Parts: sequence; structure tokens; C-alpha cells
Amino acid sequence: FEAIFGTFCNRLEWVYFLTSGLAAAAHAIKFHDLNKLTTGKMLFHVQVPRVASGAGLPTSRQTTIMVTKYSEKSPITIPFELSAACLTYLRETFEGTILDKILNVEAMHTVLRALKNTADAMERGLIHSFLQTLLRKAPPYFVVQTLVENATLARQALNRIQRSNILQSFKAKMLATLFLLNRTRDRDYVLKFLTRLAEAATDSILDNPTTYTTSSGAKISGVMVSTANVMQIIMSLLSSHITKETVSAPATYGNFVLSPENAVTAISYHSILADFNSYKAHLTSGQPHLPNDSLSQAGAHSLTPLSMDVIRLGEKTVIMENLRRVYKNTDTKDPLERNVDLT
Amino acid sequence: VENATLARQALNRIQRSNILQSFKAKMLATLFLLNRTRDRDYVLKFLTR
Amino acid sequence: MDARAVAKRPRDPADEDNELVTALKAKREVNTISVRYLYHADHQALTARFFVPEGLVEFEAQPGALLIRMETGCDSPRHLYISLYLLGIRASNVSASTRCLLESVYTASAARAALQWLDLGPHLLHRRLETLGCVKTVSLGITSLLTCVMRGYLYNTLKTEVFALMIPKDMYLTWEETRGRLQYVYLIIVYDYDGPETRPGIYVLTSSIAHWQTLVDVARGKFARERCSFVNRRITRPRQIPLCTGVIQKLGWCLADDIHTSFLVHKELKLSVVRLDNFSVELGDFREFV
Amino acid sequence: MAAMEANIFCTFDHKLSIADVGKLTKLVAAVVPIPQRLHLIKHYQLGLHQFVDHTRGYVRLRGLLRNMTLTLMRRVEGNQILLHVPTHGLLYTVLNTGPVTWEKGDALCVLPPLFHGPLARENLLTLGQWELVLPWIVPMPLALEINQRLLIMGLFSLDRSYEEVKAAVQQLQTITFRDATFTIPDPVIDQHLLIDMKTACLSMSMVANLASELTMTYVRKLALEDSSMLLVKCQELLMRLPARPQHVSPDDEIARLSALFVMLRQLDDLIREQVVFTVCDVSPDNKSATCIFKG
Amino acid sequence: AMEANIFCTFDHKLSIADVGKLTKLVAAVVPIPQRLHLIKHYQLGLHQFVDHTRGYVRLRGLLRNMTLTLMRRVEGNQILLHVPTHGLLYTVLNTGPVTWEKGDALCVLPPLFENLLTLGQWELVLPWIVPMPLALEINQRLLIMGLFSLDRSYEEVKAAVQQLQTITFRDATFTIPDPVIDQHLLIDMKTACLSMSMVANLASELTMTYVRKLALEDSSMLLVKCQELLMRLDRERVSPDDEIARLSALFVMLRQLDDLIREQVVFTVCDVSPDNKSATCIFKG
Amino acid sequence: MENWSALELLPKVGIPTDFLTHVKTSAGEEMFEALRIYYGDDPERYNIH
Amino acid sequence: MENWSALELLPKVGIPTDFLTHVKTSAGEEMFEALRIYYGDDPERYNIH
Amino acid sequence: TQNINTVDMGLGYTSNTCVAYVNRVRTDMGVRVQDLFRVFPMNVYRHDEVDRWIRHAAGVERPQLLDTETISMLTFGSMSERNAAATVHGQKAACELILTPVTMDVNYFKIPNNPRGRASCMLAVDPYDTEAATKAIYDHREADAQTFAATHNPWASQAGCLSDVLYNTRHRERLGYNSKFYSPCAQYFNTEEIIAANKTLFKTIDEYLLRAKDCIRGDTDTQYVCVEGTEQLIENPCRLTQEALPILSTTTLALMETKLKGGAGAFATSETHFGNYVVGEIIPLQQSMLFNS
Amino acid sequence: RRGYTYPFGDRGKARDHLAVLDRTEFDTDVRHDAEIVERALVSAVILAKMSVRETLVTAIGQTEPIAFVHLKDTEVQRIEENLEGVR
Repeated sequence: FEAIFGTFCNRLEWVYFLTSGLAAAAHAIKFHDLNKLTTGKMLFHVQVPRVASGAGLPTSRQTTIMVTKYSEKSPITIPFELSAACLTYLRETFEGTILDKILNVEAMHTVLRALKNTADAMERGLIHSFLQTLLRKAPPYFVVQTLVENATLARQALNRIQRSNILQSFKAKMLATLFLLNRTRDRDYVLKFLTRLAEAATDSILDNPTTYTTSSGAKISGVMVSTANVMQIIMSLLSSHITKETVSAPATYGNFVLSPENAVTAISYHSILADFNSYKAHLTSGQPHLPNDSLSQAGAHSLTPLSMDVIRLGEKTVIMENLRRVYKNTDTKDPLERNVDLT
Repeated sequence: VENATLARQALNRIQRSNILQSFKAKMLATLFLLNRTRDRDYVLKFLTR
Repeated sequence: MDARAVAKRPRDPADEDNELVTALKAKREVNTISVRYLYHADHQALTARFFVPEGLVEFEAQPGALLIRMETGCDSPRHLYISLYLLGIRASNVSASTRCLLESVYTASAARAALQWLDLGPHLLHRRLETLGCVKTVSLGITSLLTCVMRGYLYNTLKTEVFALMIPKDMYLTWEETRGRLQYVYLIIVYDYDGPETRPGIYVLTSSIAHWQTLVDVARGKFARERCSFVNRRITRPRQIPLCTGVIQKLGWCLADDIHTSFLVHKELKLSVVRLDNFSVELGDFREFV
Repeated sequence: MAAMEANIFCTFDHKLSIADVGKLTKLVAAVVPIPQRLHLIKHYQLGLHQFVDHTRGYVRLRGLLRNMTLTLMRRVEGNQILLHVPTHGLLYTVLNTGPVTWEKGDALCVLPPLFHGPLARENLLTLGQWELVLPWIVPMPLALEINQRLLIMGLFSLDRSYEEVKAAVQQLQTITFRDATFTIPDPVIDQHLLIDMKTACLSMSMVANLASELTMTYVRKLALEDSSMLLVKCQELLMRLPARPQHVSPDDEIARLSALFVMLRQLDDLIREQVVFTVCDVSPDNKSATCIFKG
Repeated sequence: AMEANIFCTFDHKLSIADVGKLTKLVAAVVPIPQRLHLIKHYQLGLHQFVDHTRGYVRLRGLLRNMTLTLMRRVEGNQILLHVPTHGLLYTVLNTGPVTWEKGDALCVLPPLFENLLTLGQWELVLPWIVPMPLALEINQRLLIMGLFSLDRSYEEVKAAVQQLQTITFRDATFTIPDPVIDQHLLIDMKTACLSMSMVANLASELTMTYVRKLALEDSSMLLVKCQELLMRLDRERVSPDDEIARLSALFVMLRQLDDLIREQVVFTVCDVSPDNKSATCIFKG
Repeated sequence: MENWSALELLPKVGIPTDFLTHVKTSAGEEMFEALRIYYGDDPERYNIH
Repeated sequence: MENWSALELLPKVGIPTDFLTHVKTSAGEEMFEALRIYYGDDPERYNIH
Repeated sequence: TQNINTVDMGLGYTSNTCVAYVNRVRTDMGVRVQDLFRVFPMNVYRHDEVDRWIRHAAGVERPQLLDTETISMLTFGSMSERNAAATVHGQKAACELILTPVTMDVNYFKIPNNPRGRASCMLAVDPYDTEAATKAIYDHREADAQTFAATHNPWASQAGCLSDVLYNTRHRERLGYNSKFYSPCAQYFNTEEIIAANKTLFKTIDEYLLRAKDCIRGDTDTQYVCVEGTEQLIENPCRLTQEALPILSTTTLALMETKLKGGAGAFATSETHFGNYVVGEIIPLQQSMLFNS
Repeated sequence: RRGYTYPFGDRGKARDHLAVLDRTEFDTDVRHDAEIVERALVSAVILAKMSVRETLVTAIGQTEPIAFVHLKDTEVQRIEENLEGVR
């Protein structure tokens, strides 16, 4: 005889956007009516201090700039398929025999398993798309370092010599740092490179002050991601500064909804101003400044803890995570494995 | 181990050539490991890997 | 079988649960997906998906147009999906201004290759082309996605609005002064054999006539000059084998009151078109008349 | 604004008797033509009687009927008749109006009625010098033979004298089909038929010119050493007056024969009617059948 | 929720391996002779129609009269066939030797060639699904090879027949069968070829009189050019009852050729898998 | 053109922030999608319709 | 140019209006500015954005 | 479908990317120069016997393509040469060869430089001044940047010279051009693209992130350009700098033997004999890449 | 023209020999005519032999000789005597 031992079905592992460290880089708000609109704009009003000039020299003027920020759309899709057998047996019975019961169980489990797999794939696609939009906008290291060294040296639109110097710094630092981990491993150099890379970015506009806090110590600021190999190298090298920690994260998406005064303006003038009643109250009360923005109001309330790695770059704390899990056995190439070419 | 993340598809010719380059490099590097070096950190890293 | 079951009213998809809802009800499980109501569930129109190069998409960025499949004998992509508006650049039934405008607008690289393939072969346009009905979405890029209906009422996903079909003004032809409330619309190709080239004309014809014999009778009546040209080339030049002074294809039924005249804008250039809003597609094959 | 109606109600306005509504009930599931489609129409527009004129040219009636729309009759009740327009491809039931026998597996066409026997059956709602004259549903061979004989008679009318034409017309007026026989009413030659004559003769001369040497010589060559009743009949029809073929060129020959194929199609379309019905199994009494509506 | 279906019972026993062989044809096309509800397996396919004297065009005519059906799941002791209705869409298996592209038009042809499962006095055979231009080309080539059947002795005819026999299409280069056997013609091919040649012959000597009579009146004036063309053809080279018989012969011979003149546009195709054997399409009358 | 007067008149949320480069350089070098810059005081905000 | 979708969707006050002429003539002869004369039921009022 | 909408709540750049760790090289780094007859398949010599002799001696088969219509299809784009039998090394790195005078100052190679002989970085020129940029990139009667001579390669710099008409993708279209081949120096001669690219600094780097990148097929031995979507684009610092890198090359085996014989750090130092020289790689790639391999 | 119209078992070789055949107008020089007619005649003979599907000498360098095909012995004798008289 021929013996068949135990048959195994794959124990597929689930993953979520919120449970991943990348969620700390993100603010997540859920909005059931998103399909209808295609425009999202924010506005910034800033007045720049002017130092009182000395005698004889040209004097400054009271000056302001007004700037707006716009929305990027990037919907994601996943198909899944059902055969005729499942579709016809899911809604039919034949004589009520045992084999028909087996077929019904198989069809129901097949369709529900397909739905579960599609939901997991949709979550993976959402985190993938967020990484896509984050990485497509991040500039490289040498340009941001050249910018951070030149902060004071321009106070106007760039003149010719200044941008020539910018280009010189570009070329020098590009030759200096086209690769990092393969060239030098003296821990001081790599740690100082990491802290420079962190300090280069400007901080976020809207803090969620009671999110992604360390369990007791302090508040987290940055999130950085790499493939498993680079993460292993860094963890081996920087072991003195590496710590384990439990952090608090929002357990669910934040809910944002239309108040009726928003709906009437939607119908009338094709526009909504968020947190409308707060605007009307603080306007008629004659007060200039609001406690919170609508986005921060939309933020979720409950907190749940989860474990992740964190290191110190000097008064700044940044999150470690390697995204190998989200593409462990999938199709698409992990976006963090980039190709760079030279001439 | 190193080439696990680059292709979960039908293994293409160029990836195969890279596999062979890694073969040629690492076979020469680790033929007589313990004879070659007794550096404690390196041998622990090799065993962990 | 029982009398009550036979007499019972027909099954009601109108309020009965969708299959996914039935399964999730059965196991008592909930996914994050808004599983209850399926989009396109009530759709009667048959939909196809087509990929097209970026050059041809112009004038399709506005929804509604005829999408035509043209042949090329090369090993590399054998078919190219072309729009009726671009096809007018070849027809001799287009005014000089409109042809110049279309020639200026479609000067993308891919379009001119299709124009070369159209006239680089011995065969006439009749054997080379085939119709795919009406196109109704855009997703731009280096390669763009089109979705198209081959047996349809022409509508947006939620059916929130009907989508019209636009025909360029120079091609539009009518053979009756009064219109019955129902009339069909056809695609018409005729050939001029007197010129050195087999010079083709492109026409779109609306008529209240559904029966083939009388429609062909009227067509031969109006196209008498072209028929005489065919006979003249046949007698004049032996060992040549011309055929089918004109061909007909049936493509549409529409309610005559719906017809309107409208302008169409793209690349801030302005085109003149005729418009049919409450349109539907019915597709037949090409057929020959002499 | 407008909507294309599919359910059509016809209302009478003559003070009908009981026998009229009785005969209406007999007509259930028959086919009737309408010139225009509305939700409620008057009886005067229903039926073919509105078109008849003293000239009574059969070709005129055929051409007029070709343009019309076809509908089926359902749920006959007092002075209100419901007509349902057919939808292409669906399965419908129909009761044949004329006496022509049907068979399963063939196709049917629409034609104006014919003179048959004593001309007894005109009882169809004769009221107020108006009557419900229904069109005929007949199988494909009979319709093709009718069109063939009308066109052939029209062609023969030319190049012939009056009495020769009269004899030929009196012969061609008859038809035989499936153990039945019928007579064509008023097949007078008219300008409508002259258009068909012109287009048919043009197509026939084109097929004559496009024919290649091999196609023409095939029949004469085969008569040399083959023999059968079909062959002897075909040879007897033709006029009476080995070698290597004069020219061989499959490319030019295939182009020529394709052009001749198109021309033969064009000549054939003159007699082919619109194929309205494809039939399924029929009740053995021949009265009613199940059919699919096409075209 | 059930739908309209046709039940078929295999009168011969089917082994498990044979059922597994047949199940690979989930959505292939199968013709049936008559629209019964419970059909016997002998009626399926085109095997009962094949004959040793009757030819290909007879099969084409019978297939035109045939009713087309689509297959459904095979199960215990019974197989289910779904008859299509116009303007819905269905899945078909490309049994033909020609690959398809989006927007192709298809028509059904009688077959010309693994093999399909057989029984003691039975084999199962299915028709071809082919794009329309290739169907025209193959019918034209097979008919023209029917014409050359008479002259086959000379070597020119053999070379020309060989050249006509090969057909080329998109990544397809198969060969069609020679319509002659033992230097003889199958009788249906003889009838079709003779009918075409006769309808060609009759028009050459019949049109002149009727054309020259109509020339006096045509305001469209191209009929006179037609007369001149016929006279140029003449330069290149009766009792009324005989005349009327000749006209009747012309039209009956033309009707005989109508078996091959028009094409049923059965299917139009929607996008196809790389499994290209399988494709989706919309059914047309 | 956006309704800048709405931005000026309506209440705001106070956020301390600093650009990487100098603010005037970021506006002058075209980094933002749309800009409105005025020197002194533009009375346009006081006119409403 | 007028937001007709707003007029359709928004609530409205009932009045017994009395046009001097037959109302279809007033629409036909452009007594008012900015008309809209859709026949049947026009579903365009639903596409809220 | 789950349509997500993102707003960038960052005034300045809030996120940075860097190339941390480098793996093995997909290209052979070799001198295995590419076939011009494949990229220009149209042209033939006038007298057919001369064409036969040249094609026989050169090692390239006479091109034949179905009918005339294939030439339009090829111009639209088609991969049209066979993969090699075996590949122990990776892709055949295409070398383009641009004619160059004998007298060229050899020091031009020893630094990161533009191979066209005329420095043309668009972060230097004034923004949106096409006239000034054209003057900088073509006008050889005004001093160049980075080397204040008029040019270091007369046959490669001028608008009408060899290396512009041959390499520039907009000019190349005037001749037989298979678009599928990624010409290495295409990005150094697309004067139209370079003139279009000279936007303001912030928008320049934004475009560099968005659209300046290109793609290369991973399935094939040779540098085929791909349709965007199947494989992600390639980051290119050289495109941003409009410069090129120098690689260790020597014109005699003795100096290469010294480079191999010498200890660590010998790769980055240049040296010259009477008529032979070494140009050292400016980045220590040959050591670092093999260090981890 | 006859080469264009005729079918063949291997069309490519026939097309190549027709291409070397179909443009042979004389270059108005006494010397050149003999060599060009020699080449054209070689092409014509090889095309005829391929049309008959007679064997043809494919050996390298050993080009097909100039000869008649399928002509009777009496006629070829007469033609050869006429050519001897021409000499």
C-alpha cells in the first residue's frame, strides 16, 4: 500500500497597518464619504520677524507670505475570483445528502477564505501605498545635508554664486556618501551620520502629543525603515544604544464625519470647512486662535501597547522596524530594495 | 540567505549569474574557516549566521 | 413539485442577500470590507477593458467615442486601438480646416505609425477595420486604460448620469427631413476609384430604416457618383480587381428627439461634433453593397 | 423626454358585436404589424388594409411591409387588445395566420397575403369598410420562390411582346410548396420592380465579367467524361458548341473569385427576405409553433 | 436557483478515467441536432453526420441548421448542457488551431482534423471556432481547390494546389486537407463547384439582351457603362419557354450556392487569458 | 485663484514651525504649489462680498 | 452657471404662483435669465462633489 | 478598492532617503561594446559588394525584416537581438564610443566630469532662461564652466557635431533608431530635455524624484529600456549632477600590475609614465564592493 | 512577369533569382553586355529548373550551366547548327 500522512494547510500570518512601526510616521483618519470629493487643501499664514536696521541702510517692511498645500490621490485595487461551483452550491441544496453538505461547507469556507485573504492583501497594499507616497517625496541625504548647512546663507531667492556653492556641496557630499554601511563601520561615524540624517528633516506640523509615547520615559519623534539585512547590521553595530520598549499606539482609525452645516454647504457651494461650528463660535466671539485643528480632533481615542525597537540619537528617539514581514512570500518586489546606477 | 528577498518568482538568468558570483566569492572565503582565523567576534557571527 | 411553489412569485434579487453576505452571515464573521452592496450588480451593459498607448488617448479624455480596432501584419503588436476622430484624418469627407486641426492635435508619435499602417498595405479600409462600440473612462499614463461597452446603455458606474456619444460634424449624414421617434445609426464607408489612390470616405448615418434592402436602395441612390466611379475603374483598368464601392455596418439605436449639436474642447482647441445622449450600442458586422 | 414603448394597447371605436370579439379571441398569439409605436393607438393604424390602393401592386406591398414593425398579440379582451413587441433572441409562441404548412428546423419570413383556393377566409373583423388583413408567415423556400418568380417575370416582361408576356405571367403566377399550391395576387410590373431589375442586371453582368477562365470552362470540361442526371440537365440548359490550362495563378484567381463571391452575395440579397423567425418543435395540428425572433 | 439546461445521459458506461478526460472540456462548444430536454449521447457532436461519400460543405450546411450549445459541469452519471440566449456572455474553449485577440469576430466551422474519447461504435468530435477572415480564406481556398480537381494531372496544377493548401495566420501555419480523394470529387463539392461555374456561365450569355434593352432608360447612366463593359468582354472572346427555364435555372443555381455565401457571426470576444485555450465571448445570432 | 481673504479673516490654529531653509528662500524658490505674497498691508481682506 | 443641483436638493417653500402667460411660453421666450428646461427625470442632481 | 487620499502635513522636507548598504553589481563593468547596426538597422552601404565586405568582416549579420511595415513597428519599439548562450557575469554593459581628438588634455578624465567636453549642470544656469542655458551648453565663443577653455572635445560638444547628432534622442529620431536600447550617453545629450529641466532648485529635486529616473529590464542580458510599471525606476545621481564618474583604467599592463601588487589604497592614486598613465577611481568602489561582495 | 505570377515550392529562392533577373537593362557598352547577359541567363535557367522541380547543382562554386530544358532533340540539333553557323 501507499501511505499518506497528515496534510497541512498554510498557517497564513496576519499583518496590519496600525501594528507596524510605519504607522507612527502616519496619521490615520477614516472617512466614510471620501468617494464623493476630489480636493483637499490646507493653508498656512506666516508673518516673518524683521530686525530693525541700522542708520543709513535700507529698512525692512512688514511682510507676509500665504501658501497652500494640496492632496495626492492614489487608490489601490485587488481582484479575487470565484468559480461557478462555489457560486451555485453556496445557494443550493441537492436532496440534502451528506456529500451535498460537504460541498456546501467547502464552498462557504472557500468564499470566506478568499474574502479574508483579500482583506489581508488590502491592508498590505495600504501600507505599501503609504510607503510609496512617503518614499517618492523624500529627497536623498546629500541634498538635505547641503540645505541644512546653508540655512542662514540665503535670505532671498537664490543668487548665482549661492546656488553654485550648493551644487559644489552636492557633488562633494554625493561622492562622500553614495554608500554608507559598506565603506565605514567606525561606530562614531555611523552614529553621527544617523543623527545628522535625523536632524536634517523639519518636524511635523501637527503633533499628536499622547501617541507613540514610550511606556514611562519620553516621546518618540522619528521612524526609519530598512530591509532585514541593513537592520541586522545596524543592530549588531549600535548594540550599546539599542533598547527594547513597549509603546502606545492608536488601536483604530480616527473617525471624521460631516456635520449637517457641512452638508448644506456641500450641496449649495460644493465646499466644506471642517469643524464648522468651532469656526462660527470663535469667529462671532471675536477670538483669533483655536485650540485644535480638525485633523487632530478626528484622531482616535483608545490606546493599545505593542513592542518595537528604539534607539537614541541624542534627545531624539527613532523607531526601528524591518518590513520583511509584509512581503515575506508575496509577489511585488519590496520597494526598499532600490536600484541605483552610475555612468 | 542574501538573495532571498530579490526574487520570489521564476529564477532569471541574471539573478542566477549573481548567485554564481556569490558562490565563487564565498567558497574561497570559507574553505578552512577555523584554520584561517580565531577572531572570537567573527566566529560567533559566522555561527549565528 | 407543489402548487404553491409553482404559483409563487419569481425570485427577488431586489431584496435578497448577496452571496458574500450569505457566507458571512453563515459563519457570523465580519471583515472590514463594506461587503453588503456590490457595485455594478444591476449592470446590464457588457463591458470590455483595453490598453492603449498614450498618444491616441487625446479626444478620449472626454468620455464617449467610438473605439476601432485596426490590423497590422507585423509580429509585434498585431492590433492597435484607434478612435473615430483620428480616423477622419484619412477620409476625403472632411473639410480642410477640420483635417488640419486633427492633424495638429494628434501629432504624437504613436498616432502617425497607425496612419502609416492604414495605407501601407494593398487592402482597403474595409478589410482592415472592426468596431468595438463606445468608450467611457480614462486613466492616463505612458499606457492608458480604457473601458468600453459592446452591448449597452451608456452610463456612469452609479448611473448618476447618462454618457453621450459624440460624432464629428463633417462625418454626420441624414437621408430624411423628418425623424420618427426611433431611428438607427450606421457606420458608412465609401470609396472613390477615379483618383489614383483608392480614396476612402468615412460617414456616419442616422436613419429611421431598419430593413437592409431599403437602406441599401437609398444608399445606392445617394452614392451614385461613387458607384459610377467603381464601374469606371473596373472598365478602364483590367487585371485590377476592385470591389464594394461601399460597405455598411449597424451600430446603435437612439430616440430621435435626443439628438443635439455641441462643441468639444481639448488641449484648448475646439472641435465641432454631433451628440447623442440617451444612446445604446447594438453591433453587427460589416456588409458589402454594389 | 421620449420613451420607446414595448407594450402597445389598441382600442376599437366601432360598436362591435359579440361575434367580432369572438373572432378576436381566435386570433390570440398571431403576428400583426404597426407603422408607429405608442402606448395607445386606434384600430385604423393596425393591420395591412390601410395601405391597399387600387393599383394593388404586389411589389409595392412587399416593400411597404419590409419597413413596418412586427408585434405579437396577447391577452385579448373586450375592445382592448394588448400587443407585445418582440425582443431579439427571446423564445416566443406564435399561431400561424395563413394556410401554409410549417416544418421544424427551418426559417420563416414575412410576406403580404396570397390568393389561395376559393378565397374563403376574409372573416377577420370586417367592419365599417375596414378589415384586419394579417400578413403571412411562410417557410424560407416558398418566400424565396415567390421573390424569384416575381423578379424573373419582371425581367421576362422586357424584350417580349404583349401576348408572350401574358402567357409567361399566367404560368409564373402559380407556386407549389409542400403538397400545397398558391397563386400570387396582382403581380403587375411596376417601377418599384424596375429598380430591382436594374440592380439585379448590373450585379449579373458583374458576375459574368468577373468570372475567370477556369470557372467558365469547368462545366464544359466536366461534361467530357462525367455523366449523371444532374449533369445532363445542366448541360441541356446550356448552349452547345484535353488541353493544359491557359493560365495558372492562385493569387489573382483567389482575388477574382473573392470579388465574384461578393457580387454573388449582392445578387442573392435581392430575393432573400429578412429572416424573422427560427422555429422549434411545432404542435402536430400545424396551428401553433414555438419560435425565436431574429432580425 | 436553477436555470434552463439540457440533460444528457451517456448510454454506454463511462469509466472514471474517461470522465476525468471529459471534464477538461468544461466550457467547450457542442452542437445538438434538436432542442430536446433529455438527449442521448449519440446525438452529441458531429460524428453521426460524418459520411464517406458526403463532403465538407454538407457538414457546413447541417451545422448551420444545427443548434449551438455550451457545456456545464459534468457530474455523476449525467452531463449538463446550457443552450445560450442572444446578447448574454459566456466562456468558450478555443479548440481551434488559431489564437485569438481582443475584439475578434468568430464563426463556427466543421472540423478538419490529443484525441477525444471514443466508444465501441462512437467517437466524440467538436466543430472549430475560427476568426472570420480565416474562415473566408479557408472556404475560398478549399472551393478553388475543388475547381482544380479536374486538371490535377498536369504538374502546374499540383504545384498550385500545394501552394493553395498551405494557410498562414497569426503564429499559425497549419495545412488544410486536399478536397480530392483518388482523383475524384465528393459529391457535395461537385454540386457546389458545378453550381458556381454554371451561375458564372449562364450570366455571360443571358445578360446582354436585358442590359441592352434597359440601356434606353437609365437616368443613373451607369447601366450603359455596364453594357459597354459586357461588349468589351465579348471583344475579349429562342423560344420563350427555354428562356424562362434558363432564368429559373440561374436563380435556383444561385440559391444552391447560398449555402456557402453568408457567414453566421456567432461570437465576439472579450479579453483572453495566457491559458489562451480558454476565452470569453458574447453570443450573437 | 484661491480665496486668500478667507484665510486671512477666519480664525487660525497656532503652530510653531520652522522651514529647513530660510522662509523667504522657500517661497522665492517655488517650493510651494501656490503662493500669495504682499509687502506692507493689502486692504483686500477688508472688502467682502 | 447657476447651481441647479442646489435648487433640486435643498428644501423649498410652497407658493401658488400665477404666471401671466402660459408658463412654457415664458420659458420659451427668455423672459427670465439663466433657465433650465430638462424633460423627464434628470439624474444629474445626484452626483454630489 | 480602497481609495486613500493623502495630504502632506510637512512644510519643509520631513523625510530623507539614503543608500545604506550596497550588494553585488548586476553589470559586468566590462568593455563589451554594443552593436551600432542593432540601434541603427536601416542604413546600408551604396555599392552592395562593399556592404557585404564590411558586414562580413565586422561580425554583424545583414538585417532583414518582414515587408516595409516592420520598419515602422521597429521604430515604435521592439527588442530585436538574441540573448547570449551563457552569462557568468551579469548584463552586457553597453559602451558607447564617441569620436575624440588625439590632443585632448588627459587630465580631463582624472576628475568627475561631463564626457561631452562642455559642463552643463542646470543648477548653475539662471532658472527659465533658455537663451542663457543654450549659450552655456552650445555657444563655443564664450568661456565654458568648470574648464574655462571653449571645449575639450571639438567633435563631441558642438550642436552640429558628431556626438550631438548621433546621441541626442530628439536628433536621433531623424535617423533609424530602435528606441528599446538604453544608450548610456542619452542623458548627456538630450539638449531639449536638459533645457526643459532647468527649473528652480526645489522643483528641480522634486522633478528628480518624480520623473527624471528611468528603468532597465532585469530579464535580459542587454540594456533594454522598459515600459514604466513592471519594474521600479532607477535612482540616478549622475542625472542630477549632469556629471560622470571616472573608473580605474590604464593603457599598459605594468601599471595595472603595480595597482594589483600594491597595498590598500593604491586604487585612488593616479600616476603617469612617459606615454602611459593610470586614472584612479574617485570613489574606492573596487575595494569596498569586493570587501563585502 | 511570368516569374511574378507563378507559384513555387520555396518562394524565397525564386524571389531572389527574380530580383537578380528583373533589372538587367544594357549599359550601352560592347563589353558589359556579354557578362550581364551571362548572369541573367544563369538566373533564368536556374529559375526554370526550379519551376520544373528538376534537380539543380547546389555544389559551391559549381554554378548551374546554360542549357535548354524539355526541348526535343530535333529542335535542339537545329538550334545548335544555327549557332555553329553564327560562329
